[PDB]
Amino acid sequence: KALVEEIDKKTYNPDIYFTSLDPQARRYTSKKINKHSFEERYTQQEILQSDRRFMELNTENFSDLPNVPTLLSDLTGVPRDRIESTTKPIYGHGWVLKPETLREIQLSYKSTKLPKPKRKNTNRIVALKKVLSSKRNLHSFLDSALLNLMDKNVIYHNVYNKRYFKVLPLITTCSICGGYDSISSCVNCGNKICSVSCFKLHNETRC
Amino acid sequence: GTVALREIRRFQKSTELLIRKLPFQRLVREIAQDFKTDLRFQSSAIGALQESVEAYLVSLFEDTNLAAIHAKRVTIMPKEIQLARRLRGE
Amino acid sequence: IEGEVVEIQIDRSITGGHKQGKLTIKTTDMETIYELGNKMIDGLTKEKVLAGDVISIDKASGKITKLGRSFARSRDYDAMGADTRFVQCPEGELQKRKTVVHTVSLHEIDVINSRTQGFLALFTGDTGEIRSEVR
Amino acid sequence: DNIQGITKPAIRRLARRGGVKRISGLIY
Amino acid sequence: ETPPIVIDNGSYEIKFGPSTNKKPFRALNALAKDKFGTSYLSNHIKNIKDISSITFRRPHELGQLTLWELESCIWDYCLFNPSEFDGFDLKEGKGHHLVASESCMTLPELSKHADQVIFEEYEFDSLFKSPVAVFVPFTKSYKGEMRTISGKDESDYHDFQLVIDSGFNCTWIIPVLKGIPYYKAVKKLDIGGRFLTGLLKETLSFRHYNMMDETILVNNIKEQCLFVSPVSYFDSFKTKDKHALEYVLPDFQTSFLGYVRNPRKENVPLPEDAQIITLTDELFTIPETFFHPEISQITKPGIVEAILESLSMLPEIVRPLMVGNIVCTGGNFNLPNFAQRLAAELQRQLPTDWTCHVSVPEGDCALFGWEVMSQFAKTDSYRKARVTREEYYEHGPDWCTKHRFGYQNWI
Ligand SMILES: Nc1ncnc2c1ncn2[C@@H]1O[C@H](COP(=O)(O)OP(=O)(O)O)[C@@H](O)[C@H]1O
Ligand code: BEF
Ligand SMILES: [Mg+2]
Ligand SMILES: [Zn+2]
Ligand SMILES: [Zn+2]
Repeated sequence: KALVEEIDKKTYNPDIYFTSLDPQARRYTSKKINKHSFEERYTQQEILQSDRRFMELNTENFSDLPNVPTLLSDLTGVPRDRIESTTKPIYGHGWVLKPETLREIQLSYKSTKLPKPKRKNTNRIVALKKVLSSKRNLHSFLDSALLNLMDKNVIYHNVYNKRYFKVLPLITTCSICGGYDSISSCVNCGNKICSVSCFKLHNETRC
Repeated sequence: GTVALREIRRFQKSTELLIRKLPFQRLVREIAQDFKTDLRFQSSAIGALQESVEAYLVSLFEDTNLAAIHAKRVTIMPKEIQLARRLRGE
Repeated sequence: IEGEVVEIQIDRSITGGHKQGKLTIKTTDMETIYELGNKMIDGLTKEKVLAGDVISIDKASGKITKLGRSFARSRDYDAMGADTRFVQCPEGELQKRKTVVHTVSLHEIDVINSRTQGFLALFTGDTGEIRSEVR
Repeated sequence: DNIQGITKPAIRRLARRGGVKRISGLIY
Repeated sequence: ETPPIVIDNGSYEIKFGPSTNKKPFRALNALAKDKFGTSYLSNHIKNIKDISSITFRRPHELGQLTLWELESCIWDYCLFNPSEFDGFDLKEGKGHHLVASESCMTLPELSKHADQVIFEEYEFDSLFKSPVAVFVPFTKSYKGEMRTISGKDESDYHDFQLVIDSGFNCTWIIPVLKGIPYYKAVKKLDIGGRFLTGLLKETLSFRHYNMMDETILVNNIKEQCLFVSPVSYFDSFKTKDKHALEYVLPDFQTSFLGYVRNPRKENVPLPEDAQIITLTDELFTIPETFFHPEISQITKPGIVEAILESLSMLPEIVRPLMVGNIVCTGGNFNLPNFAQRLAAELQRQLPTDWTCHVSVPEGDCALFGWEVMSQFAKTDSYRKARVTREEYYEHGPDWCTKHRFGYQNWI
């Protein structure tokens, strides 16, 4: 530093250096200015948002977009009320039981056929008929007591990780393109941007 | 994909003048009768007026929106509108 | 990296982060936010720099070159009593790739590699019969 | 007596033209 | 009928065939109906003339299958159409046994449903269902092609094993010891074929015109034009400018399926009217999501973390054994450079003392697993491990799904 500098003894924080063009002349924290598991770095809201984006990537059609609350409730047992309230997202729908396909499949295998009857009338036969006209939802499987709670425990927590959520470092590249050098965070949206064209494309809709 | 449509047909987003032609025409004839009864409105030159009025309005909403974000609030109260009227000069 | 800097924010030492510092850079077409990584803040605090001017910083070298004072508004820098090397105005983007060419005589290389600080001998003239192995 | 001809959705899309989706109850 | 019928039921496509054959019979497992209502069976989807706007439904969901109606009808279709599937012919299959492959994380109630539907309607005589994992150890029974790649360098069934499957639905990693797989160190990765296709849709939408209704094009593009980053994300990005592929829209008036071209090769100089989508970055960025899920901003750990933790659950004495013999299974593994990339990654993560080797079956692993199961049917240990009709009748459907093939029993 240049030797001999004048100070006024007020403030004078050697580790705090704030300089601007003085359009507001206000610190971002003057008076609280406002108004390694990944479950820790990303809060519950953030991990739930990642989860619902994951489930919305699961679907391959329009019809399963309203099926996302049902699928997520089947996954983690959350009522659809909070799914519709806090997630903040971005006859073919009701399973494959359409009778039209049921009678159309006859022309599929009509080239050769030789069916014969070999069946009885028992409780097992009744259950087979019930399964044939299945029309059941995963919600019905989970709400009912047809599956043991220990089975739920060993099907839900036999997959998740709990202590090590990351072993490789993150690249942290821009969202739009993959400019790997001179990456930087945006002024407002707080998402990494690399190129001028990337910033122009991001500032309109994503930011 | 579900984004590229919103990229290739959203390269041109314009928005248009909206105030309905027939209700506006009825209104202007109504306020023109008392000024001069049996005033025959020419069906031309009314689109230019109906663009100028909307232009002045959207100027008023942009000014009141600037005033609103100046008040850290998104809704519009009468106060913003009246002060926009006064500070513009009428 | 070149452009007009508009604001530096610097924090203290905290358990979550050793130093929470951010830099804002304005070009002729772009404004962007950079985050400092606990060392270069010593770079900008070694000499008293301040915002509202065009500076050049190298990613790998880490040197900060203050070229003077930006243009922004003419009045804000029209009463500084000359100085700032006839101010400046931002030209292009934030970061680019350029080529630096350095011209050096061979004798300068032998003097540089002869001693710990031979560039001083380039002016004092006390090289003193540099050995042949160096040559 | 046709000043009320300008409908409320007309005002709502007029506000939508100028930005900000916040609309009061007497801005119309 | 000594040789059974082997059915590898896949969520995307099922592989049905007699034990005699060396290659499976491939039949789709889905249902796509045109918007005008003329539905088409799974095998007949490929013969349709329009793929722009279809309504889809696949009986097998992420976990397993619930409604057996469509699966039963499709099983009869592949079991009662000798004309469409040549060579195969059957009347009832009374004396015919069954060899099936179903996941180890099946629902016990759904397992009971499957057992009852396979036995008490079609009138089988003997069954054996087990995950595709346990049969791969039987690769030592029969000679075959098996490319073993070293990570470090630049009875008959094998007791020591650790196998990964990656199909359309999801990914499963299993440790197998003493021929009895471990059911606690098993780890499931949700990234399957569905999720890769979804990522493909999103990234093309980030680059080129949308096709989200048209998912068959997404599946074809994923199977055709992708390749895994051979070394790293950044160095593969350095090849984005020099290396690029170009796909052409399939014009229903002209061609039901499109094609991919390389500008270097002049073997296809024919110009075309339709629009051409250039893929220069998404060829290699897409496969990277297994090692970097956070590219798509998910909280998912990753493949390497999953295998490391699964090894961590295993006992320390058996931990080094599994990595010394790893077999790659699944239709996702056919992507080029994937096996070498994952081998390099996990060998880098694993310490110096133990060297891990990955065995790749040449080509797709689906037919490899099918021929492995056919060999298992050939293998005589199946005779000692089989069950009969009287065992099913003397007990209830619950005993067969809770005692022999039950998963909590082997825990
Ligand atoms: N050569 C290939 N390149 C890329 N992807 C492939 C290739 N072959 C198959 N696939 C993908 O693998 C998936 C097949 O998975 P599959 O084995 O049917 O799973 P499951 O047995 O659970 O149904 C398909 O979605 C397909 O996109
Ligand atoms: F049923 Be698979 F191969 F996932
Ligand atoms: Mg399968
Ligand atoms: Zn970008
Ligand atoms: Zn932004």
